[PDB]
Amino acid sequence: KNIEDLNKFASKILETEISFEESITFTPDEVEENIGEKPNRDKICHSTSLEDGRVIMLLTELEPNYTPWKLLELEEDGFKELYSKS
Amino acid sequence: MEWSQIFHDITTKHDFKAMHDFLEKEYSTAIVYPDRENIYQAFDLTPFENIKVVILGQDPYHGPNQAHGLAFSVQPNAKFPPSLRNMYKELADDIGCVRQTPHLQDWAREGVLLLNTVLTVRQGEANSHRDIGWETFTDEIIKAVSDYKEHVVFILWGKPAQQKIKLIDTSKHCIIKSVHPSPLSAYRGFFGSKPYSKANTYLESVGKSPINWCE
Repeated sequence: KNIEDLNKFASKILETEISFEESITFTPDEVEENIGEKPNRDKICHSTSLEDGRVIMLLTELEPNYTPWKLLELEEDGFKELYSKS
Repeated sequence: MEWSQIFHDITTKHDFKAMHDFLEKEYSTAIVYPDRENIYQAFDLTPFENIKVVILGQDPYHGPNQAHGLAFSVQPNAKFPPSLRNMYKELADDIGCVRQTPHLQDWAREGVLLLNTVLTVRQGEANSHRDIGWETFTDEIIKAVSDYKEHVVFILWGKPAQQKIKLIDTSKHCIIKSVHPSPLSAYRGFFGSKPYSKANTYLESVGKSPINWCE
C-alpha cells in the first residue's frame, strides 16, 4: 500500500482531489499533545494545503500498511475530525 | 577536515555493502527519490568546515519533482509543502523576510547542513528505506560534526529529531529544539519558536557570521 491508496481514501471522504505532499512520523506523546488522544503506536501524518486554503492531515499507522487512523481539517484553535476508527 | 576523510572513517567502521547492493537493485526496479545524483547534495553544498547549523529531517519527500537531497527543501518550481509553509511563516514572523522559492540551496551555501536522517525513499512510501543503514551513516555524521566542530547549532524539530541529543556534546554545542513545523504540531509551539534569530544570536556569541535566512 502507498500514497495513491491514502489519496483515494481521503478524496472519497472529502469529495475533491487530494494529493498528500509530505509524511511526518510522530510519537504517541506528540499525537496526545496535539489532538487529545494518546495512541499505543507511532503515527505518520500525511499533510496537504488545498486551493480553497484548507489544510488536510491524514494520520496513519507506520509502514508497510499505512492503515488510516484519523483524518483532520485545521481550524483557528484546533482540528475537525472527518474520520476516526474510534 | 573534509567529508572525504569522515566518509572514509565511517565506511571502515561499518560494512555498507548490503545497503549499496539493496539500493542499486532499488534504483533498477523502482522509482527512488531523490535522483541518484542528489543523494548527498546536503554534503556537496555544505562542506564539513562551513557547517554553522544542522537541521535534521526524517526521510526525503516521496512524490515526483519534490526531494533533491536537502531536508525540507523541494525543487524551485514545485508546490510548497505544509511544513515548509510553516517554516516560511515563522521565518517572516521571526527574521522579517518572505521566501518566494521553496528551494533551500541558498541556506546550504550559507552553512546550514540540511541532513535527512534517511537519504532515500520509494515513491509514495513514507519510511520505505528506514533502517536499511542510513541512520548508522547519519548518526556517525552527527557524531562527527559534534566531535570535530567547536560550536555548532543543532535545530531539532519533533521528538524523532530530538532523540539525536544523545550524539551531541551539549557543553560544546547549541541545541534549538521545538515541536515539528507540520500543521499537526505547529500551532502548539513552533510559531514564536524563532529558531532563525536564536541560531544567529548563538553564532554571533561565538564569533561566527550570521546565516542569511532570506533571498
